[PDB]
Amino acid sequence: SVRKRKMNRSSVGKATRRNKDKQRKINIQSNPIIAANWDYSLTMAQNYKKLGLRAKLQTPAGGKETEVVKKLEELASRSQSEREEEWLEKLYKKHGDDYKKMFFDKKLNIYQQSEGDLKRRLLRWKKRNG
Amino acid sequence: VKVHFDQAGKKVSRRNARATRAAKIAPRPLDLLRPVVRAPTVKYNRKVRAGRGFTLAEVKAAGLTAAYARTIGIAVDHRRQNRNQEIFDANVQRLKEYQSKIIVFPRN
Amino acid sequence: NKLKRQEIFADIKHEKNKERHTMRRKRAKEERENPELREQRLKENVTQTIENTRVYEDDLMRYFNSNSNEPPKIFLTTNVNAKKSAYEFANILIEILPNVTFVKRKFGYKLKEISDICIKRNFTDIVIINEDKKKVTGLTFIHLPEGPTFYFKLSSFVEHGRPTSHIPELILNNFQTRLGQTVGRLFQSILPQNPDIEGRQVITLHNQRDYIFFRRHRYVFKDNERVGLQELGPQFTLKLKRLQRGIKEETEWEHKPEMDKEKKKFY
Amino acid sequence: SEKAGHQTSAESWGTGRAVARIPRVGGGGTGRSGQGAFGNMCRGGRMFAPTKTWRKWNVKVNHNEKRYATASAIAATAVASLVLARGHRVEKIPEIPLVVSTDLESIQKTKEAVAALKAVGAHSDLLKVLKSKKLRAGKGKYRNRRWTQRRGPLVVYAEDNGIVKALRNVPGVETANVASLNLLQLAPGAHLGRFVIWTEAAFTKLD
Amino acid sequence: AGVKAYELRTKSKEQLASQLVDLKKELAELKVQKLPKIKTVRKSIACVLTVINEQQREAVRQLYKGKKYQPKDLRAKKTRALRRALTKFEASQVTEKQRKKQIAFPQRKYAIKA
Amino acid sequence: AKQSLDVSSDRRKARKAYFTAPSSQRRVLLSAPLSKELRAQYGIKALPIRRDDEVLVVRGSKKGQEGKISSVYRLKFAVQVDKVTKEKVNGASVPINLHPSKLVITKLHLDKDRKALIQRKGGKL
RNA sequence: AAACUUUCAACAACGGAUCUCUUGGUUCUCGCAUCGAUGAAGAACGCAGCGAAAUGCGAUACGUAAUGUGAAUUGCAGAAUUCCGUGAAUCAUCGAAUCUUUGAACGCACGCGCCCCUUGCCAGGGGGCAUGCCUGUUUGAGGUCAUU
RNA sequence: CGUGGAGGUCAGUGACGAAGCCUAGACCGUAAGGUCGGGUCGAACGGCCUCUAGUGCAGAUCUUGGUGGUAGUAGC
RNA sequence: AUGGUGAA
RNA sequence: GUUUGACCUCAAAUCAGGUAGGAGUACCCGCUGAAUAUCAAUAAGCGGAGGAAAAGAAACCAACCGGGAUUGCCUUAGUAACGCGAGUGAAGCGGCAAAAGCUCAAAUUUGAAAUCUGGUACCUUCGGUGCCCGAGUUGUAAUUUGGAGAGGGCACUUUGGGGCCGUUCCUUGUCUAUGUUCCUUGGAACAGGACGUCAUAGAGGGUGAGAAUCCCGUGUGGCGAGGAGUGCGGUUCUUUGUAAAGUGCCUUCGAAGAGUCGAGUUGUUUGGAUGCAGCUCUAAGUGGGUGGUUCCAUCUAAAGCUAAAUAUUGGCGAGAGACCGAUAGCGAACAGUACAGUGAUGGAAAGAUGAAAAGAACUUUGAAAAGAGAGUGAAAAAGUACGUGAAAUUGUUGAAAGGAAGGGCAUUUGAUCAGACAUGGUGUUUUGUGCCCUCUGCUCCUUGUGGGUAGGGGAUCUCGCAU
Repeated sequence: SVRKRKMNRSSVGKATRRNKDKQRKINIQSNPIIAANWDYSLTMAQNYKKLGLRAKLQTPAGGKETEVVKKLEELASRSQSEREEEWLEKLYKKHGDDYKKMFFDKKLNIYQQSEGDLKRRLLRWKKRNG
Repeated sequence: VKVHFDQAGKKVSRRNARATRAAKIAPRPLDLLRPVVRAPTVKYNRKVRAGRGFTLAEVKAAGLTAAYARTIGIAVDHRRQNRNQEIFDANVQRLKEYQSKIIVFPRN
Repeated sequence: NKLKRQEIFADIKHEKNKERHTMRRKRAKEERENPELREQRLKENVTQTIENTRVYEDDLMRYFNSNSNEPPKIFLTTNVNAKKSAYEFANILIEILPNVTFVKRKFGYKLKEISDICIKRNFTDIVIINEDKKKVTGLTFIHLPEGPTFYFKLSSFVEHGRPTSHIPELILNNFQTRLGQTVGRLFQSILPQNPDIEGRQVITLHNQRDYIFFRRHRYVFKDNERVGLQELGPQFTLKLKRLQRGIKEETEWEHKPEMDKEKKKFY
Repeated sequence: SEKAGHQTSAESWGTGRAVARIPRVGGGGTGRSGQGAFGNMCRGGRMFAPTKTWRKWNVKVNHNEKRYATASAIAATAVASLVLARGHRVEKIPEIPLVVSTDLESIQKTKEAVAALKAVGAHSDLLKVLKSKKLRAGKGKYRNRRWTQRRGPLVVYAEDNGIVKALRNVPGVETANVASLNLLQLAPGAHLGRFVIWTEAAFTKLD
Repeated sequence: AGVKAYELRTKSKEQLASQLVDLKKELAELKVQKLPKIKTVRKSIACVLTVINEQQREAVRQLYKGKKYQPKDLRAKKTRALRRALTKFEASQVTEKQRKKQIAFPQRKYAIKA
Repeated sequence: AKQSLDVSSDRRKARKAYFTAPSSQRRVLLSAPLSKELRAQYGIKALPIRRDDEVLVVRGSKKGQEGKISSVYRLKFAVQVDKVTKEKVNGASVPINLHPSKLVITKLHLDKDRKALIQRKGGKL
């Protein structure tokens, strides 16, 4: 093409980019355990078999736990606001454990919380504080 | 007139793309678990084949939800109904095996 | 671009030639009125010829060469399996050498045997012509006592006057170098040493760089103190080779193809 | 190029001008005008039967026939006379087929692999290679086919430990796996009887 | 040879203008003769002008420091198509519902062996 | 054999690159091996040549001649050595063009950049 | 006979046919998306000491700004260099400037107007004033409703 | 029989001269052609089994390039 | 036939 | 009110913040479009985008024990179907490549338009905050998109943001082996032989002719410098707010794209009878669309977004060819240049000197062409008309022959070319030797009708050689 010949003749120079080799090489970037054990010399399927993992869940087309223990071991590696705490304390003082009476408190139960929610919050407060 | 000189090139590109996906998706197997399917067209009904995704009923019977199942690598298809007990049982067993074989890392 | 290069230089050469011609004409015209300036310019401009750029015992003569006290008998033969051309050249050898005896090659008498037989017969020198094709290519000369010998390559052999019976006069040129004068002495002792000037016969050897030209001419003088000459038949050029210094032992100057690169010293 | 030759405006003059009816470029002044165009016989014209890209390049071969050819090539290596007729200097091999210990596969340095090959008897073939290296004859000199040389010994291994890399640099020597056993390498030029060196582990795995 | 830019960086506007005027006068004087010094003075003039322009541009940037909608001259020259193609923040914008869904069921990392 | 997929062994491409290589690359191209005596001293095989570097002639008709270099003709890929000159018919003396690859450096010219390069290339001083 | 017509060996002219090669063309394969009012492609005029083509550049004009290399460039003259050094190359990278008149071409047109400002009635000096449409600010005019 | 290219083989040929060209030189064959003797030339080419094709010219009022009689003529 | 060129 | 305000509408400003043309065009999308069936939804023309575009998660395919986004390939298949004539020609299923689902309209946040654009001052600046201005109520946020979903109650489960270093990617510099040893030739050794060394480096190029070891380079690793990002592992500050979601159960409710579907007619496409398109009319909500023997099977159109496998003769950057070789290959290896045309357009010819110019110093004849000497140079049978120089054709020397010549059979004469460094073989007779006689040894296999190699003694000796 005309533009290609002009660029070749121009003294600006080509913006050379060499990345063919980088297409073959891909570094694992989603797990630290695999990276230490992964071997780039082998293929994806071979690497998965070496690690002890499945690279395909469906019957693959065409013909065909020393590391998983680390993954399993890797598996073994909220409170109440101050205003919420004060509101809970007020109701607890005014009604104690009388959940039914606490429900009908018009001027302390500003939000009509259910008996279950009130008792759960009070139990959480008691466990956290007493 | 198109000649598939790139056949080898296309295969190499597909392999490189799969390797890149594995590098990004190293922990996972690159595939979503698919259910067993019986085909229509009696000429092929004898053949059992993989489907798109498990039905909502199968996912419920497997002890997990579709929203949670998708995040674990289970294909969910809400369009397919269920009219065969054997296929439903096979899909449930496959899902149970998948759940018993999968390992999930903590989010912490 | 070929066209640009050809056109540019074509015009350049024309202008250069024009300038050279104009300068030469002006210089000649101005020198006509100033003759001394021409002499000064000629003195300041040397032609730098190849000749001008050259890059820098009585017992021996008697012992390794013939002398007038005894005429030298020269043994003439030919290499084995010789043919008509060799005998034709031997005819000229007889016509030019003083005392020659021709003997057919016996094909098996070693060089030592030939030398012994020649000593038995009191021969003085051995000359043998060698051929490869139907042409003479080389010539050799060996002296019997102490075995000083020389080997010469032959080229440009060409067959117009008829030489007389008189012995041609011997003249040598350009043998200043020590090696050259050895070949000059060989020629002076192999060719007749008794001039018979009457009959105006002359034989000349003329070396320029490495080749020696042998020719015969008749010379006649005129009142203008100049001598004219006419070709007396054969043309001959020779090239010295192998300078054995013995019958076949202890070569001293044998030429090598690797030489001649210097372009000078004219061995 | 398909567009080659078509990049010219020319039309036939028909008759009456007492000239060839081949179409000629119009216009004037340039000089190309009046010259033949579109003709295979014309200078700079459209070559007859241009080579198209959809010509057949690969040949389908039955898998069974391919295996038969590979088996025949492998068998041919067992005959010393057949291998000798192939041009390999196997006159000094201690045994045929040549069987070597598996430790050969573990060699990492070419200096040791070449010494082992020389000691076992392959020295003659290695000398034959690197000697017949001659410059390419014909126009191939400047098509990346500049140099050519005779094939060297073939090494067959069951597992790769470094021998494939150690032997790649020594000219003539080639390494292949028992599973592959390339026919193009076993019988280069369609000529059977290549000098092949096998490891005892590879010898067992051949069965 | 000639003036050095690293020396002219610290010169003031008035000093740079005086140097430029002197160099222009020298060039005008040399033009009458018609001589590599002409090239040196020409290069010095260009260097002084470039230094002055650089100082002026940084001053303009300083006066427009931090405030929105700076002059288009100082704006990025990347390309016409990159001023469009909504910036990173706009592209990353996500509805609250999608964020809630992602938080509730984030994509998990897992392997299938046991 | 070459294993990298980013490097091409094409004769045409290499020839084009060599002839069209810029002066910066030609500097690397015009390398000259060091003398065996100098190799032991600096522990380096070859270094780029420069003006003041002293070199020895190992090939060509001028074999055995030595002298201080005077110019590095990068455009012509040739270098000039002092006292190595031709004699024209008119008496004018023209330096003979020599290739650095056919010459051996006998005495290097030491500068700060050359000293840094020597250390960079594993040498010693 | 000489002269002259014709066949052939040698010598002396055309042309580059044969042989060798190429910073070329063509074809196959692979990575990526990269023009423009913050002024695209294209055209005209100028710039190197000497200049045909090509390339580069825009009155900062075969370049200016910045980093790497470390001692050049070269057809000729010319420069130097403190060259143990913030430093030369027509070197490489290239993110900072300049970027003549046209050209989507953009003040009005088929010559030629206005805001601005300035250093000295009047002028040098510096940037803009083209048409379609989106959001916001300013002004002006006109239909409904209110006006105890 | 011959040519462009490719796989194989001659541990082939070659600056002590490969290819091409010339040659009132010779040998071989019924021939496509091969080989050797001598001159210019300079750097690549060939003996043989296969594969491959833009593979072999006496003309197509055939294409490019080159040169003769016409003719030192018509004519200027 | 498609798209353009100049021409009263 | 013989007035003053709310808006709505319409104009203007050298207003502030913005975008649009056009270029390129191989591929993509739409319109149009030739030379009643065929070239043909081609050629040409116009408009609109990107690295891909379009399409895309069914008013689907099927009548089966059913499959479940779109896209590309094989298969289906040259079959069904049609024009039954030449001919055109599908699609489901099946296998493969790659897989991801979502967002609005629809039912009250009304116990708080909770939403958003712009101006202003800061900071940690592809943005955040305090304030103001304006849009919004003729609806801006959250909650729901049929897989249902929403208000409540019962046992429970869960949770994010910003910096730092590493990690990965892009740009880019650098380190990382061995002869120039000897001999022959050559102008030059990069040619042959001998002696050597490295090889995860014998791919390639340059160096006075074919170079691993002369250089640049290549194999593998190390050391750096400048940018991207949160694909993630540590590191550090924060959360909070009676905040937002999920699981199972009980309870009360529970919306769905109209000048749209559809029929009629007229133009158009299909091998499909479908679809596209001017216009009269114009549909229903346990409703509507697609298919068959009483209807049974499957979805919910008249809104939109979405990477992947898919095309690619343009652009940038790379790896290669059983490709062509200056009359080939792109028209152009030194050109879209010279040149022709008022114009749209057409459009060429041309590569190589020599290692290097060492490009003929200098003398000499010519107004000028270039000659003769002279020299450089491996060569001038390489002199810038330069790597090599055949025919057609032209001039000279020589031979021959003479209103023609050309070829075949056989031969004379003239000229001229080849025409064995063949110099042997046999039996006999002296002399000196060894591998020959004898004595004494060493060494390789296997084992054998052998091979190789030594130290003492002679001419029983022709076993061979030389005389």
